Amino acid sequence: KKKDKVKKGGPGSECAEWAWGPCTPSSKDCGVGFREGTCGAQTQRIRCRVPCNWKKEFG
Repeated sequence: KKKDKVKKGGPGSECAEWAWGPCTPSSKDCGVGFREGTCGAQTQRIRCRVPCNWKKEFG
């Protein structure tokens, strides 16, 4: 019962700038969505809400 839930599971905050890639709906397509990247000698993900832009504009 462990699908590597990368969504939520730990905070970890450091290097405001930090090469922070955009978020990603590890599960649905928005709801929860953590970005992911590197700062200096660390690296990891952090959640971020997502406006369900699966289509970025349905029409």
